[PDB]
Amino acid sequence: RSLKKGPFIDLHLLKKVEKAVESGDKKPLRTWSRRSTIFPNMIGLTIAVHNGRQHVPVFVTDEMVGHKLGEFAPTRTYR
Amino acid sequence: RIRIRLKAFDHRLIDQATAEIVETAKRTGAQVRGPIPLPTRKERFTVLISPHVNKDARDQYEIRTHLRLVDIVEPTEKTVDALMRLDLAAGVDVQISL
Amino acid sequence: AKQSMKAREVKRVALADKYFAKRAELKAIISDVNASDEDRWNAVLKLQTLPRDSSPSRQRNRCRQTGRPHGFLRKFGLSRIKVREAAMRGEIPGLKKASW
Amino acid sequence: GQKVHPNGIRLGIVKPWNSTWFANTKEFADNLDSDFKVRQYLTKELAKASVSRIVIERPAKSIRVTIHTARPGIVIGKKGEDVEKLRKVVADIAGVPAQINIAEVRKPELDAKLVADSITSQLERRVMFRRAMKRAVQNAMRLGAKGIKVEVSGRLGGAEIARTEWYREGRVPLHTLRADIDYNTSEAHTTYGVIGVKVWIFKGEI
Amino acid sequence: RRRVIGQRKILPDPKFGSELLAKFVNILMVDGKKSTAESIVYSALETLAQRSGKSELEAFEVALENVRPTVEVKSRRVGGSTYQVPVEVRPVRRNALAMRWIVEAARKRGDKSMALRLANELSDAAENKGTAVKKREDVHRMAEANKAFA
RNA sequence: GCGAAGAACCUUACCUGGUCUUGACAUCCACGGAAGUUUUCAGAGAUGAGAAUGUGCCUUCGGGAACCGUGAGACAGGUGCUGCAUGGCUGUCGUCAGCUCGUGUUGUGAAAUGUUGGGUUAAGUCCCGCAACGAGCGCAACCCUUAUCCUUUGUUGCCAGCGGUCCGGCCGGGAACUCAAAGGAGACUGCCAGUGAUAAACUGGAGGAAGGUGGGGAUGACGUCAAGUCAUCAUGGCCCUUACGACCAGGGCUACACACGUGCUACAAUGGCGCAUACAAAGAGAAGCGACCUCGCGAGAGCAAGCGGACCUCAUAAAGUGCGUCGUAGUCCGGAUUGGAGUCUGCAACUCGACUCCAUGAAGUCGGAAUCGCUAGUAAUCGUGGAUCAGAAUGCCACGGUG
RNA sequence: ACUAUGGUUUUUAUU
Repeated sequence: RSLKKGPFIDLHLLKKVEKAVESGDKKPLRTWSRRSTIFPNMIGLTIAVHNGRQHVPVFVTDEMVGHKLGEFAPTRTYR
Repeated sequence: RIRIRLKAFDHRLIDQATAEIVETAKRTGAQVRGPIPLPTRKERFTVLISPHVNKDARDQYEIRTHLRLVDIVEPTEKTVDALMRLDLAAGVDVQISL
Repeated sequence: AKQSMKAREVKRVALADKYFAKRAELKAIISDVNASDEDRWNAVLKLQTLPRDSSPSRQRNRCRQTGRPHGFLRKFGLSRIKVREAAMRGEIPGLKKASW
Repeated sequence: GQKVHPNGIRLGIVKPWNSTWFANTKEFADNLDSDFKVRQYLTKELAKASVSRIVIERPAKSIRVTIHTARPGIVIGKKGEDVEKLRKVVADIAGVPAQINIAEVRKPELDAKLVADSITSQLERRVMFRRAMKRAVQNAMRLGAKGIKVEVSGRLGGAEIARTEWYREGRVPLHTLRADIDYNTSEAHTTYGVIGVKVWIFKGEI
Repeated sequence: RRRVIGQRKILPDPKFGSELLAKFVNILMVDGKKSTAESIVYSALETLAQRSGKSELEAFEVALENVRPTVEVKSRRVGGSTYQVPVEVRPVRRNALAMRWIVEAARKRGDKSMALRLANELSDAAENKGTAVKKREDVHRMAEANKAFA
């Protein structure tokens, strides 16, 4: 079973939160996929994920209870 | 000790091959007179009659696989050459072993 | 049989030599993520996911006259209907119907 | 009728076969890829040896072949007991050393393949063809046989009309199991139209 | 339209010598297993001892004579015409129908083992007070609708 | 459970955005580099940009070429649209007894005769009758296969008869009985008695292991209809080709407002549970099956004998036989929920993975209307193999026990 | 022991 239990990090996010102090202030970065889990280091960086035709803006806060990036991005256009 | 592998898909062709290697053994001195036939095997296969949308209806085809090993107690100056140069028969697989 | 799937089948043989040979001993030691819980070789862990198409996944042996995964006998490479053609020509060895 | 094939669906009984090849049971599926590699340069050499029938013979990791010809002087000259001039070609096109054999022919005009070649010569040339059909019927029925079908389809005009015709002689059982019907397929396109020639000969049962 | 039989060989009981006492087992059995039916026959005779059991040295051959199927209706024509008339069931069938009529009543008693249920229904059939008869009462009415036939 | 034996990516049609192109696939021309290996940064990747090392094949070094990287034309790619174009293969009746021919005969002719008519059959099968007659293809034959009695063999298979006996087919030793690979004999309506133009052709009885084509397979005439399919494949017309093409990463054929065949399991005590206990076929395996022995509640893991597959491996088949025990309690039987952790595999177990261990226990008393299978080793019924397979069935195909 | 429907147009002989 899973790794390592619970939500585990991805290099494609771990880099973008380390570059957040090198690239500074900017409009949201695209990451495409919705599979990754959130972690407490995602704070202060805005990102965007693919909805099936475009991208939608997402931000992480301490008010979260652990999630996948799809829990910020609905892909369906009825109900 | 050495063994000569004879494999065939028919119960009469393996005995024709046994008579062909005994006829050659009698013509290289002495080496084979009447070997053991071993246990047998079968494989059954099905084919389709219509190329599309009927696989319930089939027809059956069969092979009867035989194996003989001959087994030799002492090879000669003619066993290792003249019996190896033998072309035998078509439809049968011949190999030397060990 | 699709020329892009025939060309991929050749690329797979040449990449099984590259990403699926002499890497299994390393894969046995890098795949552990509980024994210390410490991260120190992430680039080598992401090397086990480098092969995407050349490993035993996707690879199927298929019918060798159509590329199709269906209705064939791997002991001859022929379909359940081209075996009738070849058996009617004596072109599959010893395979017969009656005449015994 | 008309799709029951004498050298197809009816070939698995009482008839001599034109190909036999031996291989490891675990690699027959791999050696299947070679069955065209042995033909691709040899098929266009058969008429250049006047061959009426070929028998492809292929021992494990080897090749032999036997060819049947009425005119071996076209490809070997005199006296016929040295086949070197053909063996050196067959071994080179196959990429492996070979030992080929040459066989004789009896009643060569009593053959569906010669009748088919004698009729195709008229239609690939867009000339008068019925003379060759009647000549083939009165050749075969007076050389042996008890009935014959010679059939033509396409470019039978009359300018740009297609049509199909045969005009049968004697009797020819095409649905009887063990009838031993001698047959050949012919199909061609002139780049201006499609043509086809179909031939069946009956000689005797079993 | 062609058969004509062919009655097929059957093995009579080894201890009582009877064909009818082997025929009972072929109807008492479940899922073709037959071996548990071979353990219920005669075991149901020791329980029947305390009750109205008929001829104990004939086991069930005389107690089956207290079960009375007699007539059959529906699925019939006479004179080429559709008719609701009853017919009398063949004597070789009447007892094989009586076998189903008793084991289908006995197994559906709400109490004890089959060896007791069957001994109750064979004692109660010998006074005509048995269970599971209302299921066939509308057929017995249809058999009494006509006495003049065609 | 059908095109399509196991659709997470892939597959793929559909759908979004990257990345690459006269094309990875077939051949030909201008120009360069050995393919390859080693490594850094950009990108999740297809790919993009740098930095080294090799100098093969071919080769008097000439430039060629497998292959790699840029150019250009003829042409390539496309499960793209369409089975009212053109092949190929095609559904079902059905092994059904039918479809036809030549020369005469007959009518104004299309058409008829024969092949209809009368008995008989599985039958256009055979007799009868005959201005129509004999023939062709289908049929029947032919071919495969089974119980019995023989026969070849004689093994690691079998043990009647005879010798010995760890008192055993075990060992002597034997080809009896099974048997393995195969070949024969038996059956002729012969015999009794009936049926019937006492014909043709059928039906009981006796004997026999089995009898009235002994049975059952395997044999596919004429064909039926604008027969099915641009989705196996071929391919015109028409379209896309800086792509609707191949390649990557996302997804869609389980989103749920409305919903259904086909098939299966319990409804008992002829059970539910813990033990005792009896009998298998079909097969299957070297980057294979994997043992011995320990560990893991278990799925599995450590590990690596033997066998190239009748003295090795998969693999103690379950229904059935008999004790103990609960009890007519919507059931101490039965099955939807429910909450997590283990084992195996894989870009990946978000999501509709499989295998494995629990607790809760709604529904269920053979089910309205309509309606299916089978004449006997048949119907019914409980288990076990084989194939697919990176990980994934009770389905597909087989086989045995009871009947 | 019981009943009426169907417009108009409408594809094989060959690549």
